[PDB]
Amino acid sequence: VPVPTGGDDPTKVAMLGLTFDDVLLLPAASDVVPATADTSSQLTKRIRLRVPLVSSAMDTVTESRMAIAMARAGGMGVLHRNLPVAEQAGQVETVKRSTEQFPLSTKDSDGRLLVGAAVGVGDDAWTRAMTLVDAGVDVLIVDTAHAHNRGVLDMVSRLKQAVGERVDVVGGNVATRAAAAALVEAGADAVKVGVGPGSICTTRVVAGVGAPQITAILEAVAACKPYGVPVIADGGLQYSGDIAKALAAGASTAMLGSLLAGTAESPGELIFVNGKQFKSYRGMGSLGAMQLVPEGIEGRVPFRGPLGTVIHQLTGGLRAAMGYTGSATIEQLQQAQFVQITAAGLKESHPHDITMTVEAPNYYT
Amino acid sequence: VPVPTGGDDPTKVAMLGLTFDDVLLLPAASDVVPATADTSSQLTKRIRLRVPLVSSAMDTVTESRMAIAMARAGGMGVLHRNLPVAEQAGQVETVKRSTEQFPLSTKDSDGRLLVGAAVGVGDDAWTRAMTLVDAGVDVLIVDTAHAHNRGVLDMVSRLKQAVGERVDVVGGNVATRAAAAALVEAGADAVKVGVGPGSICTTRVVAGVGAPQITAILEAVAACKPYGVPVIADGGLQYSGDIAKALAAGASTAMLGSLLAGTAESPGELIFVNGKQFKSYRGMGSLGAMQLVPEGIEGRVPFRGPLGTVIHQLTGGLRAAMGYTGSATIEQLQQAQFVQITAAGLKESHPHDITMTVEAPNYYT
Amino acid sequence: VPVPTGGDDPTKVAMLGLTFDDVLLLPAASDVVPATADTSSQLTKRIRLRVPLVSSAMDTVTESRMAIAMARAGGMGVLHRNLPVAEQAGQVETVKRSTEQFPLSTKDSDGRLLVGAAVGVGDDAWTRAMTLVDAGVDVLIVDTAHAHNRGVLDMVSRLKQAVGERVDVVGGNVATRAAAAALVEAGADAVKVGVGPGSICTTRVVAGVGAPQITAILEAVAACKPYGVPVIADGGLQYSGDIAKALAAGASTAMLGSLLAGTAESPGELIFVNGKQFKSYRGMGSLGAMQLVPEGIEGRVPFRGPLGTVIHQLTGGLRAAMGYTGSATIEQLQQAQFVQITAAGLKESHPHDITMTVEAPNYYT
Amino acid sequence: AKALAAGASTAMLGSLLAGTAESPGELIFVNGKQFKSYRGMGSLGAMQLV
Ligand SMILES: O=c1[nH]cnc2c1ncn2[C@@H]1O[C@H](COP(=O)(O)O)[C@@H](O)[C@H]1O
Ligand SMILES: O=c1[nH]cnc2c1ncn2[C@@H]1O[C@H](COP(=O)(O)O)[C@@H](O)[C@H]1O
Ligand SMILES: O=c1[nH]cnc2c1ncn2[C@@H]1O[C@H](COP(=O)(O)O)[C@@H](O)[C@H]1O
Ligand SMILES: O=c1[nH]cnc2c1ncn2[C@@H]1O[C@H](COP(=O)(O)O)[C@@H](O)[C@H]1O
Ligand SMILES: [K+]
Ligand SMILES: [K+]
Repeated sequence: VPVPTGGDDPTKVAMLGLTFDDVLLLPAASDVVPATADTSSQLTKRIRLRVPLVSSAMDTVTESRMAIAMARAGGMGVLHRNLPVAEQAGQVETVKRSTEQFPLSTKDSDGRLLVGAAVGVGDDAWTRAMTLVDAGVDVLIVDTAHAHNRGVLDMVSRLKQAVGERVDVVGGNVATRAAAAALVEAGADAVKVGVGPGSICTTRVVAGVGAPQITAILEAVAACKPYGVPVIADGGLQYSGDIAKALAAGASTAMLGSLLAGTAESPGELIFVNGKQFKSYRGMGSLGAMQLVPEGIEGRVPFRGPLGTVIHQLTGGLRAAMGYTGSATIEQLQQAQFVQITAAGLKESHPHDITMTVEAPNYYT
Repeated sequence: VPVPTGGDDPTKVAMLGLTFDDVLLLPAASDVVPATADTSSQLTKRIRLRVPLVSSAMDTVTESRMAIAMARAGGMGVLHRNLPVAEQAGQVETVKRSTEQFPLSTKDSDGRLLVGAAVGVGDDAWTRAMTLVDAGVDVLIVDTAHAHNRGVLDMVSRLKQAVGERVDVVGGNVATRAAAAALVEAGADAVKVGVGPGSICTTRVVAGVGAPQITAILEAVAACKPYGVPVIADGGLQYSGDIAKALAAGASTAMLGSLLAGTAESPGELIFVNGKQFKSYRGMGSLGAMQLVPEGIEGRVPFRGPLGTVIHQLTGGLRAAMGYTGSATIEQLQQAQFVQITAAGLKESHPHDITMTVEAPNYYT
Repeated sequence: VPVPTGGDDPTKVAMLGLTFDDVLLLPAASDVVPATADTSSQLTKRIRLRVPLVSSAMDTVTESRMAIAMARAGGMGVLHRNLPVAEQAGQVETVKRSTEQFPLSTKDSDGRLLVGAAVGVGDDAWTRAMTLVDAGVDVLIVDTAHAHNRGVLDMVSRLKQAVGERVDVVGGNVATRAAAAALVEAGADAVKVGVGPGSICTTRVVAGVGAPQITAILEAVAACKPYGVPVIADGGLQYSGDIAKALAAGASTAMLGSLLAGTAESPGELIFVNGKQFKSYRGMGSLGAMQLVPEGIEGRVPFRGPLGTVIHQLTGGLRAAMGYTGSATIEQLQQAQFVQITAAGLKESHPHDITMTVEAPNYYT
Repeated sequence: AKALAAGASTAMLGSLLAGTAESPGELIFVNGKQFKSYRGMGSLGAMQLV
């Protein structure tokens, strides 16, 4: 009679959550060469990228240099809002103002690099949004930790009613089906997914609130796909296989954090420790970033070098996944099968019982 | 109505995958003494080996010396293809040219040692295949990472059409029932199973594509057994118990990698570090081997000595398993029962809370 | 249509196995003080012990001194058979020949201590059994690794017909319901359960054959309880909680290995290393003991002191469990219920986030 | 050369010749390198007592 996990209510424990490490992609009938796979994906309803990657709107990840590098690499960049409005407008103008070196670069009709800007909620946020629209940004990301709030939905509706025909609107982070449906009703052009899985996040420990990324993406897609609203998986990605898994679950774009923190094109200066090169990386809710219960931490990540090499490694991993699953395009990769694995399967997936003597470019010891 | 793991599609997560560490063999009513067990099994539809083990077609594992030693021990070796065609034909001839020391040695109708050769897919691959068939090879392995490709199936069909009655053709690695069925339709005499579980493989991390080995073997056997096509489990084997589990899942032969890399007959030079002996071991998709998005790593494995001792230890483990399950032959072992175990059972299986003071021959720290 | 774990046969993976670390005992309505709990249980159909613990028939655990100490403490000992027949008969006589100090001591009708002896399978085993019976042993354990063999059943039946009215017969190790039923029908007076879980056993690694101990005990009890044949859980016990769980699963007696190997009454010289004390402990299938594929290891265990202290600690833990479950007797403990835990619950069970400064007498680091 | 210059007519060699192939003793292997045993006539082993 009672639920096997306790109590009398079968809906107290709603579901079982899968993360990236819980699943693998099943090989299928393939006629696709990895080098001929088209990796174009809809970032929003009206924007298409050549490489479905986006830089995180974090103070140690994305600024004008990183935004330019990402737009040239074929993706896009979202500028962080941990700075005054005038400076952010200057960054937007700098990005918009900047031949054959980058065939995959993302540009508008006026031939200038695309860029995105992150805004909060409030009348101050309204002023910032209007200033950034005047500065000519292409997409505004309403950035909130919990986007199922009434205020966030009202802000999204206001922005769409005001500057809808000019810029695109991307909703704050969600983790359920109802939240995604509410964001789509409000009129958001894209839905960003993830609450907890950030590499520097401590929401699941401090507050005990979170959701595994694969299940959250599946639910959000089940809510957004009938209306054609793209999904951006945000946070939790460590390898290119994770990107492939996120895209195969239904997410149209992936937003990268610590994978782009150690690049040269990122803000922040180099740090030397025992002859090794590291760079700082902190969450936007960290104790320093707030300058109060922090919801993030501070740390250092190894230096990685030029952004082009990292983006090419990630794209190569995605192309290999597409070749394995027989996916000509991302839209076909979004219908690939999944297989769940156990902890033993997890340690079988990684290299095992071998003393790695030299690092691979796409896999770090 | 919604799937407990998210979404509305019940087939999005196809199945739960079991690896070697997830299962154990159930003891059964036995009348078999381990010393009198018959370990012979079919490699292809026409070749039967006295010991159901095959060396991997890797440049650090199998060459003429290892192939000759494996053929003498009762198994077989497969020469790799990371070298020019003329040299590979020379290795084939060297093996074929080379009485009571090895009663279990595998020989053809002329009394010459059996040996196999690995080829790719393409026109140069076809030239290599014709050269090797002229050189006198016994089995040709169409060795590809993803064998459900239309080109690989066409290559297998061409090889069977041309030289089908002289040599046998073994298909590339598959991981699903559909791929094994496609290979069987294409005319393959044996199906090789496994995508990901290699000790040096990084496909499941770089691309996020893979499948646990026990489930893959079960599915491929379900596809192949009604048509009498043998199955060769490739990758992931670390102990003799793993070999017994693979053969119990339905596989007719096991292909060994890192277990044969530390032997004397394997190519490579001995390495001394801090009083200990190792040998290099690299995957055929590693950056060192491809000369880029590599799909392998490089490392070192401890030195284990002569091949015959290792083969005897593995065969003793297999005979112990056959005696435990009451299996007179491998075909009777292929119907043994499995019990699924958890991580706590996983640590209980290995020795626990004991300070091992001397290494056993078949269990290494 | 297909099985979720692979293939078309739902009985290929027969069941899910639970070990000691996967379950906990559920508290129930209790009117039992831990001091008034009756810990007596049946060893065989005609022999009742005051303490349901038995020493292992190993050459590093039980000899005359250990057998005498165990019989004095309220349990029993089983003399190993890795020595000539005359020496074993001498050990039996030494135990028999050997007052308020030990009021719980187990004695036969004549007032002499009880002892058990281990015999193999064969004609030499028959001669050894006859010599031991002449020497006056009370219980013969047909000690085999796999007791579902036809020879083991024949030996048990022959011994039961020969000296069944003078001694009791205990069957070798089983792990399935069918094996226990076969042993019971063969006429065994007690059934010993366990294949793999020994702390020095490598069968699950070498042969890949085994069964988790809780599930094996449950199956064997389901086979044996209707006929009133007791069950002895052998191997895998590390704490008094494990003893309580084993008895609650249906086992009537527990056989202890490494928990008694480091005591003062165990054979062997005390070994000093780094200012601390250890004693040798090796499996009967280890290469050192066999003097050929080994299925055991050698090692050292920390010195623990007199046997009486260890037995008192174990009995205190068992009495605490009996008080928690409200079990006046062991037969009432054999009906307590279990709760299945996960890995997180497993690490919650042990002490966590605390630096232990002094070792508790019953909980060891 | 220095010893002969000081006035010595002949030099007697010890460890300079111990490792040669013509010296008695079994060749020993350590870390893949080759070494040979050398001990003094007053060593504890050679005596077989300060
Ligand atoms: O301080 C923080 N707390 C919680 N989430 C954060 C914080 N800073 C950034 N995030 C989010 O977590 C993601 C981390 O990305 P990752 O490093 O790729 O996992 C970012 O892209 C943001 O969406
Ligand atoms: O670089 C590589 N990537 C992926 N698979 C590989 C690579 N090199 C070899 N393999 C396969 O993986 C297997 C590994 O076997 P193992 O060393 O026994 O785990 C080999 O026998 C090959 O079939
Ligand atoms: O070499 C061996 N291999 C396998 N089982 C063994 C061996 N020696 C003893 N055993 C059994 O395994 C048990 C181990 O007890 P434990 O150390 O308390 O787990 C012994 O009591 C025997 O029943
Ligand atoms: O045990 C010993 N103690 C002291 N001198 C020794 C001993 N054995 C040999 N010698 C002398 O020391 C010399 C060592 O030569 P060297 O190896 O060139 O230094 C020998 O040639 C002997 O003359
Ligand atoms: K792997
Ligand atoms: K064990």
